[PDB]
Formats: sequence, C-alpha cells, structure tokens
Amino acid sequence: MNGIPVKLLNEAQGHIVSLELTTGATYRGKLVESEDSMNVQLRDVIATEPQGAVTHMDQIFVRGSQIKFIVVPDLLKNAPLFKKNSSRPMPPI
Amino acid sequence: SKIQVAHSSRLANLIDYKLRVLTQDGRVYIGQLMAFDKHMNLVLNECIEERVPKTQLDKLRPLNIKVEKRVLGLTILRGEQILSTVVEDKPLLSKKERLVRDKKEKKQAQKQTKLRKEKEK
Amino acid sequence: RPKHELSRAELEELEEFEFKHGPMSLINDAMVTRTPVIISLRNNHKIIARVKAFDRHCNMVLENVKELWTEKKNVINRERFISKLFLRGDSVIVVLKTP
Amino acid sequence: MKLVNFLKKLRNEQVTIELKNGTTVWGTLQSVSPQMNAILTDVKLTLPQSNGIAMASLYLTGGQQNIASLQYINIRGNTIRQIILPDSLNLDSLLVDQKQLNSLRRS
Amino acid sequence: DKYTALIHDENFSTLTLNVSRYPKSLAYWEKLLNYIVKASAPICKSTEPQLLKLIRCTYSSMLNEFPYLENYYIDFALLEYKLGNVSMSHKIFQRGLQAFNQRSLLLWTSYLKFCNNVISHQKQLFKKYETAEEYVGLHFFSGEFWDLYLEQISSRCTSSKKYWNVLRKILEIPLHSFSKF
Amino acid sequence: VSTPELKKYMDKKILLNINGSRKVAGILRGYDIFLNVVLDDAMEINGNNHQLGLQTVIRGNSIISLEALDAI
Amino acid sequence: LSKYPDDVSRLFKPRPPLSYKRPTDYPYAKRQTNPNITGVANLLSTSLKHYXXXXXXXXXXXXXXXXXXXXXXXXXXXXXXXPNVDPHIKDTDPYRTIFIGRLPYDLDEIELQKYFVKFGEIEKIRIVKDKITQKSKGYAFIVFKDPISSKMAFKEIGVHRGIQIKDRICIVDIERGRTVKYFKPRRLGGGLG
Amino acid sequence: PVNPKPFLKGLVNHRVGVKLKFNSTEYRGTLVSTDNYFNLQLNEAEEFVAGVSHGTLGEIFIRCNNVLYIREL
Amino acid sequence: TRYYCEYCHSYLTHDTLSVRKSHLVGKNHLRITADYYRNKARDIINKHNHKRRHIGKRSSQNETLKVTCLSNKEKRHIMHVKKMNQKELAQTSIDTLKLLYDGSPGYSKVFVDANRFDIGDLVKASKLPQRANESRSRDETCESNPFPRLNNPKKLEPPKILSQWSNTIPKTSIFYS
Amino acid sequence: KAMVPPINCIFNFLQQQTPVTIWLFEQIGIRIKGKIVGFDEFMNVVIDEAVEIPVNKGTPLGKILLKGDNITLITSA
RNA sequence: AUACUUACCUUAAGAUAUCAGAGGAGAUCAAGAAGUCCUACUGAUCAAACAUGCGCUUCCAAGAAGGACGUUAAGCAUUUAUCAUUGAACGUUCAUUGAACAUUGAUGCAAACUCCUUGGUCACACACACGCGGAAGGCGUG
Ligand SMILES: [Zn+2]
Repeated sequence: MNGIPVKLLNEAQGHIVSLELTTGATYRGKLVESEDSMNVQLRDVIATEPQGAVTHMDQIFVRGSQIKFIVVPDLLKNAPLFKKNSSRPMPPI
Repeated sequence: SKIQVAHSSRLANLIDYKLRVLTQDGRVYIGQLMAFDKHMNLVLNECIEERVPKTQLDKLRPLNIKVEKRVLGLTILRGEQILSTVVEDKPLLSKKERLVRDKKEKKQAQKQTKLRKEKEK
Repeated sequence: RPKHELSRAELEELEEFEFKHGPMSLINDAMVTRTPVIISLRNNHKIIARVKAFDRHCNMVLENVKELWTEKKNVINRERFISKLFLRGDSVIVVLKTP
Repeated sequence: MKLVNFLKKLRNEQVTIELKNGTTVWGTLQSVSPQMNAILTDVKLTLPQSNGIAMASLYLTGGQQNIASLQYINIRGNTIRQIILPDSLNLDSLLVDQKQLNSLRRS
Repeated sequence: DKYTALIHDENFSTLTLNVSRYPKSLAYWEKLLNYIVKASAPICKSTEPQLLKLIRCTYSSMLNEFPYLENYYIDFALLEYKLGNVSMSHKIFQRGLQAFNQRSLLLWTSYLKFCNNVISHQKQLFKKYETAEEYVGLHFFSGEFWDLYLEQISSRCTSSKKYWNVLRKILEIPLHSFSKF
Repeated sequence: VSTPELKKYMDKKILLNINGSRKVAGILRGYDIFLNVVLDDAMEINGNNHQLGLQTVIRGNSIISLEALDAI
Repeated sequence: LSKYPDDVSRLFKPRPPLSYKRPTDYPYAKRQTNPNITGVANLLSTSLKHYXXXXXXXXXXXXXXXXXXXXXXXXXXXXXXXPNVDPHIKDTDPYRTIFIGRLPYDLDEIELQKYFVKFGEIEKIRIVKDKITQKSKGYAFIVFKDPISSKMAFKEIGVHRGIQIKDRICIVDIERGRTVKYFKPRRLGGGLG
Repeated sequence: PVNPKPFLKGLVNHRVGVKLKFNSTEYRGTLVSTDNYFNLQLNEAEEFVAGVSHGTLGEIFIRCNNVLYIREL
Repeated sequence: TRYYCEYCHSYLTHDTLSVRKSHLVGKNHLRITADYYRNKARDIINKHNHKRRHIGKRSSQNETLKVTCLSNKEKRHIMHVKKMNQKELAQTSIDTLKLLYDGSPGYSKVFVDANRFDIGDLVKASKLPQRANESRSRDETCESNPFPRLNNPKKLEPPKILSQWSNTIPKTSIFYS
Repeated sequence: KAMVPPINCIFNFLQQQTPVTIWLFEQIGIRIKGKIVGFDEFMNVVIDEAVEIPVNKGTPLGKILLKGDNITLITSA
C-alpha cells in the first residue's frame, strides 16, 4: 500500500499547504482532500504563475504527477506516522 | 565538508541526516530526511530550497555564488522530479544517544501495549 | 491474453518465447551471432558495438563500444572508445543491425 | 531476466556513470537498488563541455572547488543513462545468472 | 441570459429610477445594491461578464458618491477579489486609502489582513506595514492593527530582534488595548 | 486504482490548464481512473478565442490542473 | 477555518506565503528532449572504419546446460524404444497380475504370500531386487490363478491398498507394464502417483 | 470494429511508414514483427530527414517509445 | 489492506476511499486527533532545554547577590498561574472593530463572518454535519437602524488593566459619571 | 443528466464515425484530422483518412495506428 | 459502557540467504529417471547484529564553523515599469474607447557592524624540537 509520505499527505487534510507544480506554479491554500495517487484538491487557492503574477482560484484540483513538491504545515514534524516503534494493538481477525 | 558519510549505508540508515537532495530543475533541497518510500518520495524537515539565478549562472561558468534560498520547512518532495541526493550534516544525537533513545522508545511501546492489555481486561 | 491472467511461472517462458519470436529477434540475433549493431540514442550518441545481453527493458550490455556524436555550434564530430558498457534501454531509440 | 542483478554482483567495483543530464560520475558502487538507485561513495564528478541546469546541479552539490569531490552520492535509476564498467572485469563470469540457471533447471 | 433577465425585470428599472433621481439617499442605493447582488448568482467567473461589469461600475459610482464608506470599500474589494484580479483589488483598497488620505484603521487592518495572504516578498511586505504604521499606528483603538503586526513579525523573522523593536515601540503609544501588549 | 474525486465538479464549468498554456473551459462530463476527462462545449481561451466542437476528451497525462469556474 | 477551532488556529498556524522570483527551467513551451535527432544512415559508412567480434561465452555456458538436458532426454527416449521379450516378466495373463510397491526391505516372501493368499490362490511371485547390491528394491509382481481375486485384491476397502505390511503402508496396483496402451516406467518419464 | 492489435497483425508484411516522436526522422520499410508492447522490427528501412532520404537502413528495430505513429502505405 | 489509524489505535479491515473519508470525518477521530496535537505541543513547550552549557575556565568577582528560591507549594502555584496566563494570551484576540462598527451600513456584509465573498463560502461548507437534534445578513441596509442613539447602545467598554499593577492607577478620577 | 466517461465516450464517438480534430503533444506535434476506426486501453487509436496540418496545406496520411501518449485532445470538428 | 438503526468496506501473489555433496520424498513395472523439494547434516561465499583490537584515519575554544527568512540601506552602477482602434499637431506627443504584485523595487558588485546556534573553552603540562575516556568512518578477528 501507501508508505509513509503519502500517508502524511493523507494526514494534512484541511490545512494550509503550498504546492509547486512542474510549471513553476506554486498554488497555496487549504487542502480539501488528497488521494493516494497524489491528486490533491485545494480551496481558497492563491496561485503564482511562472510569469510572476498572482491570482486567486477558489477551487483547484491539481494532478499528482505535475506536483514538484508539497509543503505541509510545520507541526507535522511531530507526527505519530514517524514513530518507529509504536506497536500494533492485535490486528483484526 | 569532511563529514565522512557511512561507506556501507543506504536510505534507511541515512535517517535523520541532513541531506542535500538535488532535482531535475537543478534546485537543491536541504534538510533532515525523516522518511522515504519505494518511489523515493522524501519528506524533508526544515527544508530550504536554493536555486542559482540565470544571471549568477554566468559566474558559475568556468568564486562567490549568490544562491537564492526560499524556506520550505516541512516539505514532502517527490521521486519523479529529483536527480540525486547526498549528505550534508550528520544528525544531532550520536549513535549511542540514538541507540539509547530507540531503547527507550521500545520500552515505552511495550508498556503501552501492557496498558492496552490492562484496559482490555 | 492479459498479463495477470497468464499465470505465475508461465510468465517467464511466455516472455522468453516473446523474446525468441518477437521484435526482439534483432537483439536476439546480435548476441548469438556477435555482429555489430548501431544504437541511436536520445542524446545524439550513435553507438557501434557488439551486444552481450538483452532485457525486457532493453537494458543492454555492450562490449568494445564505439560511440560517436556531433557537436553542432562549426561541427566537430567526436568519438570515444568505451570497452565495457551497460546501457539503459530508455535512451535507446533505434537498434540497427548490419549484416 | 532483469539485469539489475548483474549490477548487484558489482559491490565494491569502480565504474563511471553518465547521466541523462550529461553529468559524468567517477567512484565505486557500494550497492544498487532494485530499480537501480545506485549509491556511490568516493565520487568525483565532472561535466563535459555547456548545460546550465547541469552547471547548477554540479556546483550546488557541495565541495565544488569543474570536478566536484563528494563523499557519498545516491543516484536515482531514471537518472542513470549509461554506466561504464571497468575493463578488467570479465563479462563471461557475471552474465551466467544463477537465477536464470536455476530457472533452466526449473523448466 | 441572467444579465438580460435582470434588465427586463421591472423591479430593477423602478428602483433604478428611484435611485438615479436621488444620489445621496443612501437607503435607495442600498436596495439597489441588494437587488443587483442578491438577484445575481453566487458570484464566480462563470457569471456573465456584462453582469460583472455592472457590479463593478455600480460600486464604483457608489464609492465615488460616498467616499467615507469603509465597509463598501471592503465589500467591493473582496467581491472583486473572489472573481480573481488580485492586482485590481490592490488598486481598490489603495483607492480607498487615497480617499481616506491614507488613514482610519479599518481599511488598514482589512487591507493588511488581506495583504498577508496575497503579497509574498518580506522586505516589501514589512515596508507596507511600516507605511501603515506611521499613519494609523498611533490611533487609539488601533490594537487590532498592532496585534496583527506583532503576530506577523513573530511569524516571519527568525531573530527576535525585530520583534523586540516593535514591542518597545508599542508601549509608548497610548493604545486602548495597551494592556495586552 | 482509486477513481478521482471529481464528483463535486460533475456538471460545473471547469477550466483545465492543459500542458502549460493551453487553457480549455468546458463542463466535466466524465472522468476515469486516469483523469482522462470528457468535456462538453470546450472553448479554448487564448490570452483570440477558439471553440472546440460539441464533445471532447482530453488525456489525463496532458492535464495539469483544473479550476471550478462555476460556484459550488 | 476547519472543524475544530483550537489547534487549527493556534498550533498549526502555517507557513508564510512564500517569496517568488524567476525560474531556471523552461516554461513548458520548450521542455523538449532532442528534436534534432540523428540520421543513422551516415554511420553505415563508419562501421567499415570501425573494422573482429569477441566470443560471447556466457550463452555458451547456459547452452551447455540446455544441450545436456536435451541429450539426457534423448538418451531416455533411446531407452524408451529399447516388455514381452523380458525374462523376469512371466507370460501369464496381465489381468491376473497384481503389482505391489512401497515395500519394506526386510519383508520376507513367505510373509508376502501370507498377506496375499486371502483372495485367491497365487500362481507365482517375483519380488524385484537389485542385481548388483541384491537388496530388495521394494516392489513385487504377483500372479494369482484367476482374474477375479486379482480384481478383488485391486478393490481395496479394508484390504490391500493401505494395508500395513511390516509397519509401513504399501501401494497396490494392477500391472500396467503389459496392460495399458501408453505406459512408461519411472526411468522413461512415466510412472504413477 | 478494429483495434490496434488487429490492425497491427494485418499490418505485418507491408511497406510501413513510421513517424517518430520527433518529426525529424521517419522509417519506410517492410514490417517484420510486433509484440504486445508494440515494439517494431522492420526490414530494409528508409530514413527521411524532415522528408528527404539520407539512406536505406536494412533490418531495423525501433523501441515503442519514440514512434509517434505507424501508417500503412 | 488494513488501514491502521495511529490516533484511534484501531484498524480498518479493508482500505477504500469511503471508509477513509467517513473515518477522518468521524467525531471520535477528531477528538483523539485534537487531544494528540495539543498534547505534542504542550509536551514540547513543557520540555526543558537542558543544554550542555560547556563551562569555561576563567579577581573582579567581589560583589555577591542573594538568590531567591521558593517553596515547592509556591513553585507549583506560580507555575500553575503562568500556565493559565500563557493559555489566555495565546487564545485572546481583540474584538474592538466589531463592537466599534456595530451600527454600520455594511457591517453585516463584512464583519459578520461568511458574507465577505472571500472567506464566505467556507463557513457554509465548513459547517459540521448536524445529525444530532438541537445571522444578520446582507438584507440589512441604512434604513434598518436610522438613528442608533435612539435605542440605547451600551457604552464603549472600559479598557483592561494588568492586575499586577492594578494598585498603581490614578485614584479618584476627575468627572464622576 | 448522467456521467459520460471517456472510454464509453470514445466508443460512442467511434460508432458515430464523425470527423475528428485530434491534437498532439508539444511544438513538434502536428494536428491530425481523421475518422476513428478504433482504439484500445492504451489510447492507441487507429484513425482513418488522416490529414496532418502543422501548428499555427494539410497532407494526407492514410490510415494510422496513432500512439497513445502523444495524444493531447480529441474533438469533433 | 450496552442496545437498536443506517451508511461504507472485507482478502494482489510469492520468497527470506546462495552454491555443492549426506540422507529423506526410501520415486508404481521387471537393477536406476533426469530433474525438482525439504533438513538442528556438512563444506564454501555473502548479509546483519554484538564484542574486541587496529603502535588505523580524521574532527573537537577572544576566536573557529554555520545561518540571518537582519540592519547600515532609497550604499554605488544598470535596466524596465501594457496593447489595440479613432481624432488632432509636427516616428513622436495629447485626448477618447475597449481588453489584461511591486520602485524606497528588480539585477550585479561588494564591504562593514550587530546578532544567532553549535563545540573536551577536558586531563596534563607552559616547556627548544625536526594521556584517558569523546564523535565519525575503514580494516581485521571472534
Ligand atoms: Zn482515527
């Protein structure tokens, strides 16, 4: 399945992220819902074109394979996904 | 940088090191890797991203280089648009300290499972 | 037939039969009869060499590699001898085989 | 039948690597990954005569002061274009592929 | 079609006559407002460009008819913002500030809370706060302006030194909510 | 594997930026697991306009992003 | 804001919007690889200027194993062409022979009689041995006097196929060396079970 | 009605034409064989640099990647 | 297959999109979630630095000053007071301009929080599902409140003051109300 | 209405045999116009009566197995 | 906590060293398969962990390293601050109409101050040659 980083992207739902795209566009806004395939949907999006302008989308849906990176907020530095030793409470049967 | 990186270590051994991962654009990300995956999606804590400008690139040609850094902090970079990663700083806490820390984490985890077994009773 | 639908452990043989009697029969010929082939690559590097192995991915070991390209700015054609090479099939555009 | 296993027989061997960018890399293989993420200690890496993206990607990797001498470089598989083996090595030994042999006995 | 549907409705025409007979009657112009926007759709870029030019020119005649309206400066600048055209929204609040000869705090705090989200370039963005600060910092109920500025300069800088400067600048000023600072 | 969450945009006028400067505005008639997109009344906007026929379908490789021009 | 107020306001309190300026890469219109690609047909001269070919020798190492496998299979088929003339097999009826295998080594032939006389009178018995070791191999051929007790000895409920002859379960067949159309032994690619 | 694999099966033994991704280069030869990944093996091919022949190639192998389309002549 | 929820410490027997959405919107998940994030921050603020403090090696040390310790009950009390006060100073915002522009013609489009058009569609969409049992909007014009001082508004609130220095105020204001 | 997914739309678009302005990936790509005679899952599309027209005297091409990835966009002209 | 109701969902596969023999699965056809599979069997190589060494090698105190998402600072130099249509005057200027961040910037060159975080500010000794416990890696042995 997923692996740690896209699990983090599944964690940072509804919080102010910033995306660069491969075009150089860095969308920024609240993260409505990410998928496992890194297609991410965003709201109140403020966009920076490659030309240097800035605009405001309301409701964007950027495809995963043109994301350059994504920045989540800082606090997720401390996240239970990163805990190397948290033991599993008897998986279901 | 005289850092003397571990001659038999790969990604999982490189954890919590300060990396200098480099991309297809030629942008550099600098920060603590805290996780990777199969596709080499990295997280990068406290990350700073540096470019060279097109103009400073002329000075880079065959020296002091005005690299442009923006600060991306906790970012989570992708395995598609990267090139290669190297290691820039060793982590904060040494091998004995990391080892004792992992011991304490495991003891606390076993204890939390004992508490789950107690609440289950 | 669909790829999951083949089976486990047929799948290797079905690839090998695809190798012997498919489009691969030029790289099949080149390794068994050791004739030199001419690989054109995406970065203008013409390569004249003899083939040691094949891949599903067309990863190709090449032995006694001639390589040759074209610096167009005028033109200096530059050549390099590289004796033992392992070439990924992504760069490989067209494999031409001389008789 | 994959040939990465070939490279897996090449730990502690000294190769060069030319990348899809145009970067040339000199330094031993410590290992290689399934999808050919090749990790390389004791690199010094060079850029032949130029590509500006490659100029940036060269300088920015530290210790540039155009040979850049680096302790340890992981290289992603889809960046490795071609890889030049040492000529001392005998290909007749390595391509035998004990897995492919066993599969011939498995048939 | 909803543009022309707005035209051919008789309510708009009667109320339009009511208003254009009487400029400085605000309460007529408020019904003019409410009819245009509430009769329009949820306002996005999908709406008809004629209707959007109508709302822009409507508030422009409003704002140049009653230049001391803080809330309708904010309403035009934000409604104009939701469409997009960020550069125009900057021009709008700056037209408002130029109408208040760059004073009176409400346009400032809302322009600036807006300007946090839009403008990215730190030296300049703090310079904009500084030009704001010498005009409306000393204002008596200006606590929200400073609280904005202090939380902000805590967010972007790494050295605390720039933040201590402003803390030592606050307490001299007789603010209303001095005591939070 | 997962089909995308364009269900909110199911009938609403969207604007793809296709590829880097192509910008196509239509109504989202369909989506598959690859983000291949069926648009109705595609009207390619150059910064001049050009209409693109009744129905169209656009490759989910070429599609970079899409905005909801209609309100939700 | 999102669903709960406290940490969405205070704790997360995300990043400043980030400073933008001019990129280095190419702004989509020119992302190209190499549209000026080579025109190979010139190089058909230079291979003549390239002018032997080195021995491959690894496909030879696999081809040795493949050729040895085909040669051992052919030696098998040569043993397949090379059971009426055989003197160990008695020219009785094939339908009245019962084959036993999986036999314990120390099993005496009188015990083999004793387990087998229950159904019919036994005509003759050949337990198969090595000719160089003279260890009992572990299988034997019985002809009774009738076919019907050979068949009742083939029908196995409570009896032979599953009987514990010298603390081991044995296996009990009709003789198929003479009877069925395509039968090859273990040496010849065949054998049963 | 027809799919790329039936058209490609029926394409075998014909003077085919192949536009690569790049428009600089096109190969006119007789199609020999094709896999499920649509790799192309051909015979006595003919180059066309932006349309004009720079030579006759022989038996030739294009990867499935670089070819923009294949046509039947 | 199994989706372990690290907060809830429960499993999802087979991952799919809908059970993920329904779980991450679930109130149990949000509660344990919020507890955890608050918890990590209060741990990191509580956790003392305890640096190595590499002590250097050194006449003019003639002056000696008295330290001031406290009782363990006094320590615990003043720490509790500081905890409560940090928690206040973080949470508190400044109202004023809401209470200042109360009567305004466009107060009820601009400060009433989802009539602003910019953040406006959020608070309708950010409204939680209201499955359990049990706005001054744009309609407001000038002629709703013609004359605000007819129907008595409350006065401007008197400004707040540190209780630590509440003893040092001007006694006996000029001009009694 | 209902959903019109791309696979079913191109099949409907294949039955109707309406003309097609099909586009390509980048600046090299030449706008092909034809009639679809069939497709696959990999969007390799055999197109009939092809006319290629350069980017802004279109020349015919016959019938074509067009490769999947190079396609940007199907339209009905 | 328990009950009830609703909504959603219920299985990708395989392997965990590798090679060669000892024995087994004592191989269902007239003495025998070939192979393949297993193993507290043995032998060889490899991987991981732990321990020990290496008279291993390198780094550890007003300054040195790193940073400033700070200033001096509008320091100095350079460049740029829309298009289309119509009218008028001698390509330019002005006016009207329609369409779509920032000059105190941006870019280059530095230089200085201030500030920040880290480190064995160890033990020994303060002298005229040609030490233990730290941190990081390499090699060897078990
Ligand atoms: Zn949960």
